[PDB]
Amino acid sequence: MQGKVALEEHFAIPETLQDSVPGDYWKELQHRLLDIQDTRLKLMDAHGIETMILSLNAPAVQAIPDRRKAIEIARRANDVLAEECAKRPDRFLAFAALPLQDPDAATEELQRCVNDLGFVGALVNGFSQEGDGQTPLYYDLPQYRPFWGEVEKLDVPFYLHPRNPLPQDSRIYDGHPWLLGPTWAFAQETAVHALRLMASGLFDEHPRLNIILGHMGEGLPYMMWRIDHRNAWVKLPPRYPAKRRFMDYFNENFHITTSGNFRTQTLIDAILEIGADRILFSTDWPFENIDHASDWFNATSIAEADRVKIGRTNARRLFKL
Amino acid sequence: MQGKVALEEHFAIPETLQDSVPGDYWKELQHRLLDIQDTRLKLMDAHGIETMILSLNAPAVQAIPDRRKAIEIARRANDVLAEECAKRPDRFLAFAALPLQDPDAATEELQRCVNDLGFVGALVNGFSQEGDGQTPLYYDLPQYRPFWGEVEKLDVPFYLHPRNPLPQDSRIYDGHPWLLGPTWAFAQETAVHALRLMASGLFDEHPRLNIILGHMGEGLPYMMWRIDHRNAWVKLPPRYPAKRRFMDYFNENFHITTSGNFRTQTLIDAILEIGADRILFSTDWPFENIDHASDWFNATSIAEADRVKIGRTNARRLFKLDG
Amino acid sequence: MQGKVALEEHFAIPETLQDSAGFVPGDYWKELQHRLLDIQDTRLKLMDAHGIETMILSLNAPAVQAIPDRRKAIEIARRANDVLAEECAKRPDRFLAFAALPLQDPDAATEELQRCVNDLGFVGALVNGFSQEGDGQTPLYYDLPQYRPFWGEVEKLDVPFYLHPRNPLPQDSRIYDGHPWLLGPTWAFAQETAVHALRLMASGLFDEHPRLNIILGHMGEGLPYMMWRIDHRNAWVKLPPRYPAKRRFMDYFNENFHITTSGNFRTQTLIDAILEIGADRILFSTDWPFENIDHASDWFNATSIAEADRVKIGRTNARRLFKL
Amino acid sequence: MQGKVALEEHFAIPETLQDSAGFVPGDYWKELQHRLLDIQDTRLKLMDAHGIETMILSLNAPAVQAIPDRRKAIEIARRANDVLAEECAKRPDRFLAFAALPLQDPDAATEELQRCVNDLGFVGALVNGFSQEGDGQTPLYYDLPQYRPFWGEVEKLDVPFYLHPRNPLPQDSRIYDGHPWLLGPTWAFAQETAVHALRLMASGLFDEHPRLNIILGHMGEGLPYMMWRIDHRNAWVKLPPRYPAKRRFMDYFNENFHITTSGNFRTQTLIDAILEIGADRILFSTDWPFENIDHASDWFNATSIAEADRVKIGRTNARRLFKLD
Ligand SMILES: [Zn+2]
Ligand SMILES: [Zn+2]
Ligand SMILES: [Zn+2]
Ligand SMILES: [Zn+2]
Repeated sequence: MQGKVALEEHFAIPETLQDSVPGDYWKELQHRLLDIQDTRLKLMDAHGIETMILSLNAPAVQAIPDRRKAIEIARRANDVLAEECAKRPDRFLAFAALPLQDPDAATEELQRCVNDLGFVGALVNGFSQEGDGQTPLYYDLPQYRPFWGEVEKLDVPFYLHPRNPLPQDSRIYDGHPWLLGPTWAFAQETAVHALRLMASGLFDEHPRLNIILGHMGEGLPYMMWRIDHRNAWVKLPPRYPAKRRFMDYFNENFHITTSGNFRTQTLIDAILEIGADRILFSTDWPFENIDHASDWFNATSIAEADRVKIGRTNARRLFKL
Repeated sequence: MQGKVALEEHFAIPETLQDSVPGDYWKELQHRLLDIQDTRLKLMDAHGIETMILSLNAPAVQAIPDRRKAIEIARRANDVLAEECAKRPDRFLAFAALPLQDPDAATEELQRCVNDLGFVGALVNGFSQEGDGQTPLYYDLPQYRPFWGEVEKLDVPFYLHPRNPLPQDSRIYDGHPWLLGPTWAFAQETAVHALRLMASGLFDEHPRLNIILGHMGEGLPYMMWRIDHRNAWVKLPPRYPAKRRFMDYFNENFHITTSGNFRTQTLIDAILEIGADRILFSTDWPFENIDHASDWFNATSIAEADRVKIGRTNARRLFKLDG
Repeated sequence: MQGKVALEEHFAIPETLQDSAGFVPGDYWKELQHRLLDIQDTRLKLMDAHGIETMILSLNAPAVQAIPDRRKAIEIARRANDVLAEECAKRPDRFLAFAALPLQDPDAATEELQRCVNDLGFVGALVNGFSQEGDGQTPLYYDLPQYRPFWGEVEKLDVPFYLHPRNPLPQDSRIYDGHPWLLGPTWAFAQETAVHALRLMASGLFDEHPRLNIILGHMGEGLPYMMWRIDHRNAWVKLPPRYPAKRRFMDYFNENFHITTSGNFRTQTLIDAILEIGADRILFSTDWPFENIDHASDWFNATSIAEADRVKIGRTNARRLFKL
Repeated sequence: MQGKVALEEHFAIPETLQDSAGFVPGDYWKELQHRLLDIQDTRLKLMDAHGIETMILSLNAPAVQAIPDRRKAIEIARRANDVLAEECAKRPDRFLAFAALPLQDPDAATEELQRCVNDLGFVGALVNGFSQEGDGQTPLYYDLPQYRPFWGEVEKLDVPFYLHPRNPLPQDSRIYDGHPWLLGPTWAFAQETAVHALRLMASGLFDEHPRLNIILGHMGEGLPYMMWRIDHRNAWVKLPPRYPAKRRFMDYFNENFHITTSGNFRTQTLIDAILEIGADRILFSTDWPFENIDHASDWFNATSIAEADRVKIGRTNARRLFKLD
């Protein structure tokens, strides 16, 4: 399939490189993160990707406790991204990096990126760190409501990307560093953060919000029924502030991508849960090979009509292209 | 379907009853947990369940920090269960409650339950608490290897059941108590505990072990591919002690049940990931209605041959009930 | 789900009533007749109780397609269409109509479709497979040359064509000899309709008229499950197909066809279809009165698909297709 | 996956070679002829390269079923079976055999099956649909009364019967008139075989002989997808079916049939079949030489199913069915 749109495609600036074992693989990953116009573009041309929506790596800004520095790095990453997109505006679009440890500053930067730089959304690596940085700040909190109101006003999607939990909140993984990151920790952290947004009633207040999750929903589709229906015999209204069910907000305010989850069985389950209209192709490059993502997607067992929607038209519609 | 086997069916004793909002629902749940020979049996007769493998509620013994007390309560709960099953041996089987905060005591009690009481396995509610009870004790730790060796020798399954993480290990849920328990926390806690067992190399050392997970695998099937294959271009071997991949241990040493997860889409995904031969019917009664579980299972969209296997024969084979 | 659209819902006129006599055993015949003749009463009450807002009505089978005499066929089609228009006018907010066509006379059929669409406001046509004409001993399929003008008009009017089943003629039914239970909905209906559909595709009809929309009931008459094989059998042979059409069967099926859930309330079948043709081309339907409306609706309300797709398959796909 | 078992793998003898002519034009015909006549060389090299340990061989089609003269049919069947036995003996560790049967003569077919199984060690029979006999203008289906003794012997010998496709006679193919491209594997093969299978079911054959094992290729010739409708159409009518069988079509399909992946390398189709008949009754097969072995193997190695089921469908279901353990 040609003309695909991919939207969990990362790059980095020297300031955030460290954020992402020594040897040839680490050297290659660094090269990939810094490259946009050469290797990346050639792979897009060879693997049917017309549009790549770029985003800064992780944890990047979300791991910068000093709001002053976080704002600085965010603006810097966004300016660099704007310059890179300008080189091939027919192929590259961008997601804004935001200094959410400072709600007002984040709202202002999103406005600048969207209104002045033409960015089409925001990508944030989970909770923010601020001050001593020992407290994970989730976006369902009160201080972020004004921000969400602006996101809805600008009407651009918010990509809730993973990050690892803080050490004090990672004891279950002690002795197992191999369970951190994309193996598992990333999914748990992101899935719960998403559930917090839903449970808080954020989508009752701002029903037009569009949230995007990668890695096929971080496991949510498979357990969505249970999330709402567990202990069904108990006919008492849910205790959370949100007015409806989790499945309602997931079905109406979320979209998921195939980033780093090239599994047909997983895609089929998602198609039967959230629907093909809300699944988007993505690769997670440079952490995943573009050819791996594309070759899998070209052959996965779905209707050709859905391969076109998931690979291209769903995204073009979502980002008003 | 008649003649089903259900194996995540709970009961409680006064001592552990408290482990399980005020009103009529709370009163009903308590009654259900204390009943075995009446209400429960009538529902089994009405909903095609021939065999029910019983287990104590949660967290129960795993939440008793004092080793002596934990050993006492486990003992009491197992003796009570043994007596209840003896009243109707053709309908009730039992899972042992174990005081794992004391590895040796736990091994001794499992042998006692299996060899002397005829129990067919063990059910443990996640990590154990001991001493000050502020440290979650996972079973992949070195001190539990002798125990696992005995489990394999006795050749009985180990049901790794959920429990909530300790407060200091649940900040991500702060302000959202509705995310604890069956809504989500139970799955994360159990899924990771299972992955720790796999990564530790436990199944290389004891390959004949049979581990059971409820709630359709606590989310594992859907993300299993990613667990091993993420960043596939990096051809460097994983650094965990285990010699093979997570999918290998999941496919070879685990079985999942339908407890509290009556969703056809989820069952189809599991069938295409772990296979119908490793999926077992279960309800999670009394936390779930038996009729809800049975009615869903009778109509779910699978082959009739698989409905027979998942509903009865997989369990009969696993617990050697045909000989 | 409320607000559903159903489009394989039948009725009969006195002149075609007996055609359904063999569909059900005795004792049930009286009830089936009542169902076929009723449009405004029981039918509407079932629609209100089972979340159906719009019902696109069609004459029963084989009806017009089994009338060998051209003059008579044209007469019955016009009468059936006039009656249907009268019935729809009584409850225009709930009933729409498919035209009955005397295709044993191409020109007349073309004229009648135009009348139904332009003057009566019908939204498409429903035809029970091949036509019989003259001695009526030869099945007339619509891929034949004489029907090209007709298809051009269908495309011009831009209304869908529902290719409904009918049993093959006795001389073309020997494989079922001694097994009358295999005729009809059990199996014969599907084979007859599936192949007729393939004949249309292979003939190149959709190369000539790419905007045509064909609808098949009973979840595609078995086509989705075997579609890959239909094109890819003997794939090692790198030679072009031998039929007139320029492309593959899957292309025409994916681009010119839609299938309904009529009389095939099976979740596994629906999942396969979703993974082959896609939810955007699957439509809810019941096959009332040959199938119970409650059976169709209750199954559809609980089938294992995404809620977004339940809305599309149950309502929006049809509203989009019929420009409602 | 290595160690697979494939069971819809054909060959031909000079006497039946022309039956496969019409299929491919030129050059491809030369290649197909080579493939059909070869058993020990190219075929074996492909098995070694594509993880196939066991290949259960069968004569091509329609072959014996299209020989109306009883004596000639018996002769050709015996000749094909003797050649097959000789070929299998060259490499018994890799090749097994299905018997060709002269069913236009029930007693003769019964005797030949006994000879093949008891004396030649064949593991089953493969028949290309209905038989032609005498004037050959009437399709002879195996649900007919005269074949009951034969079926009783099949059950006694306890070997599977592979009901393979064939095209219907011209007078029974008018629906395909003008569309020769719809005959054969494109569609006609499936319709012919699916209905023949339903006739066996409806006749009550499996009530009388419940231990029979029937095998269908091409993923069941379309049956799984429409199985619910076959039994449940017009469900509101609460009256029993009119056929002689005591139970439902789905019951006989579930209990007496097995389907193979021959010439139907489609994951969606396999998933539907897994959710209808179950992975325990699906078997890997290729339909070589009409289909490429690498096409079948490559698809099966990557299809979206549980690894445990890949092992069963690719090898253990067959080994259990043919008692190879
Ligand atoms: Zn990423
Ligand atoms: Zn439980
Ligand atoms: Zn109909
Ligand atoms: Zn074949």
